[PDB]
Parts: sequence; structure tokens; C-alpha cells
Amino acid sequence: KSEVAHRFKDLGEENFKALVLIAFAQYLQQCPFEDHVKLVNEVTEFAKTCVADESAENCDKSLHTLFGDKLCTVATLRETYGEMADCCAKQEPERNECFLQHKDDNPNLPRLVRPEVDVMCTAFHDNEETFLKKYLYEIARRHPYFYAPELLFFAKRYKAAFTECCQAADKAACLLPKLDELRDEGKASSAKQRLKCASLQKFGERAFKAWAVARLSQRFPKAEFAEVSKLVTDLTKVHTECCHGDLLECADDRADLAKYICENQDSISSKLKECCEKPLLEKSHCIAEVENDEMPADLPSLAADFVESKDVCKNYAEAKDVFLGMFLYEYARRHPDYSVVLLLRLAKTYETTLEKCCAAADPHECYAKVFDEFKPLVEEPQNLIKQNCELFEQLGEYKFQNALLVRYTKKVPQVSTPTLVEVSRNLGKVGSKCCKHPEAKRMPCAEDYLSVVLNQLCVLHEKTPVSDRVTKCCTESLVNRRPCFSALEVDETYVPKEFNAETFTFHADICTLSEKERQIKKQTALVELVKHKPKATKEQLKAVMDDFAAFVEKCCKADDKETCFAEEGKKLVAASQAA
Ligand code: HEM
Ligand SMILES: CCCCCCCCCCCCCC(=O)O
Repeated sequence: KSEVAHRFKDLGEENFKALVLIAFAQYLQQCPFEDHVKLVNEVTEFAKTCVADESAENCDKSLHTLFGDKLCTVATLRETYGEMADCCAKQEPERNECFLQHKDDNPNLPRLVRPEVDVMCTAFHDNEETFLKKYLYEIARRHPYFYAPELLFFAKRYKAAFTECCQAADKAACLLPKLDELRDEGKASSAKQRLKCASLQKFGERAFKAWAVARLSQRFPKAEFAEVSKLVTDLTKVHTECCHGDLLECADDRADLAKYICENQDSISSKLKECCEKPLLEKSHCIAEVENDEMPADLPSLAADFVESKDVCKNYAEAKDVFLGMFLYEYARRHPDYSVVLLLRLAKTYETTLEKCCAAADPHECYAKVFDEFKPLVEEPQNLIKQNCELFEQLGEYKFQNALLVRYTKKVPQVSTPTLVEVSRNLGKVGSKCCKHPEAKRMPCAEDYLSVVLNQLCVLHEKTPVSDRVTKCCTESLVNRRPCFSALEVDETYVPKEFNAETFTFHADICTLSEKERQIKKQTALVELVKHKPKATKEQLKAVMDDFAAFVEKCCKADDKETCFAEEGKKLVAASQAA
């Protein structure tokens, strides 16, 4: 009746206030902090109002309306936003769709920074509130499409950090490690959702639902197809809706989707019991990260319904897409251990098949050997996971990274050295954070991490194109992306680098540097070395890295550093060059 008083109630003034603020700071990305706060209090006062007397004037007004009605209050709306001010001329449904166009995705405001730990804690102290709010403000404006609720989620964590680290003795040592963790974590989520939306516009809905059908019926094996369909569909609207920038519709539909999933809890998953006990703002979040339920076991076989049984083509023809979804749902709920995209791949295959068979004399004998073709597809990833994990075992994380370094560098030598370093050590942590798991949960794992890394990689090659091959990959569908890379061969075109003493000239600094440092300086040298002599047999290289490993101990453990490095250095450089 007065949805605001309705939200204000289950949200709580705090949560209401911050949410309202972010919303205004993602639409009016230029107005000064103060002006927004005025708006926040302004809108809140009205909310408390409705909470008292629902019937009060305007309280019946829809949220988009209330919003777009207050958006059209700012006077410097035409001065500041110029064209956008026109929007106010339209009626709700259009007025809002209008504001959304003017949302500067990547605007031009100064980077952010990180004041002195001491200035911070002081700020955080004198005025707890305005301090946190301002930053919240700064961020939101720099990321107009970031999901509001989730931002608020980070918010409270921050607040914890400060009320925790600003009291200890060693401040910078209690806070800095967390501030860094909130950053990287925040940048993952930012990258994460931007990719999701990137997929939605490029390959569209159809594709998008396929992904959603797979993943969901993977997380909810016991739900009926009709049930998973609904979710997938509802779910698709939501994404489309946030990606557009509609904090509101996004927030509501998400709100509903969770209410629906929690009322029908027993009809979907047993892993939801906890999630649904939690408060409004926290359910959605809890559910999207829920563990997979466990499969029925008394499940039939796929062969029956999709390969043997005639009239297969008849079914497919009545509703080609509904049928494939069924195929997908079925195959998927039996394989938590598969990767969403692997499943998609098969799904793709099966589809292709049918089109090339249902128009034949005897179809039933045409597509009977389907399940065999899936074998190559399924084996391919599994090998790479087996092959690559074992190798990660023998060699510690660090040692395994070098391996990849030596691997990929030989693949794309043209890339920047520091680049390769980063893309590798990152690939290393994957093999660790994943292989530590049992089979069933490996691919899924690999896939979840690998997708961002491989993406992070594309963000860099695009900014500094060096090779087409890597570009070719980064542009192909999301399904092929990964395969496209595993398909890269050693570069025989490349013409080795010319020796550069200083490149291999190591002084005594690495001795007192933190492991992370030593490792980097070391790894850099390696990459370089492989750029100098690409035809280096796996053997040769180790040989080299070993003398070096020791070389480093023999010098930092000597009484005369710098002299040991300079003297013993020409010796390693020679013997090496000798191979
Ligand atoms: C309620 C408070 C806060 C929230 C919700 C928040 C949220 C975020 C998010 C989502 C990002 C990553 C987005 C991106 O760069 O692409 C980020 C980055 C960052 N945040 Fe915060 N933050 C808060 C407070 C602070 C505070 C108090 C500081 C410093 C005193 C800070 C410093 C930074 C820095 C340095 C980055 C990285 C910026 C860059 O990459 O150039 N944040 N934050
Ligand atoms: C109309 C909504 C239907 C949702 C179910 C998707 C059906 C799967 C068709 C095959 C998807 C191929 C995906 C791809 O190769 O990009």
C-alpha cells in the first residue's frame, strides 16, 4: 500500500538510508556528497511518515515514481546532467528508462587512494558515520552498475575492520591486510558481474538461459524441470534488469525470487534451510552461493529417453528449445563434477546432431552413436586437470608456477614479461585452490577461477595488443575461450632475444626481500631467459635454475655479499651461456 514504509520496515532505517544513498549516487554521478545526504534524509523523513500514517499523501506512490519524482527535484539537473533533465518530461515507465541511458559506465573521476592509516583511524574516530558514508558515496558513483545490496555488504565489513584495527597497538598491521583483502575481493565481484552482463548482451538470452538451466539443475538435482525452468526464466529477467542499471526492479525481482524459492523450499533443495532463516537483504546473497544438493540416485539413464526411444525427433520438433533444456537439465543434474560450459558443449553437439538426422530416412539409426562423441569432449578437460594437478604436486606452488612460466612464455613470447609473470602466478594459485579438492569438485572449481583469470588476461592483451592468437581466443564464445587457449602451439615464428648482462646481473637485494619479492625477481629472470633461448629443453632449464637456486644461498650466506654476486655471477652467467 505504501511500499516505502513496507521496505523501510524490513530494511531498517540504517539499511534504508545507505541503500537510498547509493541509489542516488549511481544515477546522479556528479552531485556533491552533501546534496545527496540532504536527499537521503529528505526521502527517509517521508518514509517514516508513511510508516506512521500509511494513508498520508503520496505514500501510495510507486518506488520508481517516488524515485523519479525526487530525481526531478535537483535544480542543477539540466545544468549538471544537461540532456537528462529532459527525462523529467516523460511519464513513469518512460521517465525511468530515460534516466538509465544517462548512467556513465566508466566516468572520468580521479582514481581512488588510501590515506595514511593514522589519518584514517582519526577520521573513522571523530565521525564514524560520515566517514564510511563518504567512501561508500565515492565508490558507488564510480560503479553505477554494481549491485546496491552487495555494496552495503562490503560496507559493514569495512566498519568492522576499523572498529577492530584502530584500537590495537599495531594499526597498519591489523588493518592493511584486510583493506587489501576487501579491495581485491571487491574487484573480483566487480569483474564478476561485469562479465555476466557482458555475456548477456553479446550472445543473448537463449544462450544465457542455457547457462542458467545447466548451473541450476546442477545445484538443484531434485527439482522438476518445470521448476528449474521457472527459476531460470525469473532469474534471466533479474540479470537483464540489473545489467540495465535498474537498481530497483533488480532489487524487487531478486526479493521475490528468493521469497518464492524459500516458500517452495522442499520442492527444490534441502540445502536452503539456513539461507531462508536469514533477513531479507541477506537471503538472495545466501542462496546464490548455496552448496549443491545431493542427487536422487534412483535416476534412470539418459540413453533411454534421448538416444534409443524413437519419436525423439518428434518431441524435439514440437518444441526444439524446450527439449534441449530437458536434455540439459537431465545430463546436468547427474554431473556436479562437470563444468557448466562442458555441459553446454555436449548440449551443443546433441543439438547439431538432431538437425543433421531428423531429416533422414531412418533417424533412429542415425543418431544412435551420439553418446560416444561426447567422450572426446568429456575426456579433454579431465586430462588437463589430471595431467596438470599431478605436476602441481611434485612441485610446490612456487615451483609449479615456474613450470607454467616456462610453458606459456614459449607459447606467446611477444607478451610483456611482467604480464606473463602475473598471469602465471595467478594460474598457479588456481591449481592450488582447486586440486586440493576431490575429483567431483575439481572442474567446477577450475572453471570458476579460470574464467576470471582468463578474463583478467583478456583485459590486458586488449589494452596492449602484442599477438593475434591470444586476440582470436579472447573474442570467441565463452564456451570455446578456454579450449582456444589449450590449443595454442609453441611459437616457431619468434626470433630469440639478444643477451643483456644487466637482465641476469643479480646484485644483493633479493637476499633481504620478502619471499614474494625474491620469487618475483627470480621468476622475472626465468621468463627473460626463456625469451633468450626458447629451444631450451625442459632439462637444460632446470639445470640452470638449480645452479642459480644454490648460487643464491652461497651468496646471501657468505660474509661478502655484492662481491659474491658480482664474482660468482660471471661464473653462473658463463656456464649458463655455455648451454
Ligand atoms: C562502506 C565502505 C566501502 C565500500 C562499500 C567499498 C567498496 C569497494 C569496491 C566495490 C571496490 C572495488 C571496485 C573497483 O575498483 O573496481 C573498492 C576498491 C577500493 N577501495 Fe573501497 N569501499 C569502502 C571503503 C573504503 C575505504 C574507507 C577506503 C580507503 C580508506 C577504500 C579504499 C579502496 C581502494 C584503494 C580501492 C581500490 C581502488 C582502485 O582499484 O583504484 N575503500 N572498494
Ligand atoms: C527459450 C529458452 C530456452 C532455454 C534453454 C536453452 C536451450 C539450449 C539450446 C542449446 C544452447 C547452445 C548454447 C551455445 O552453444 O551457445
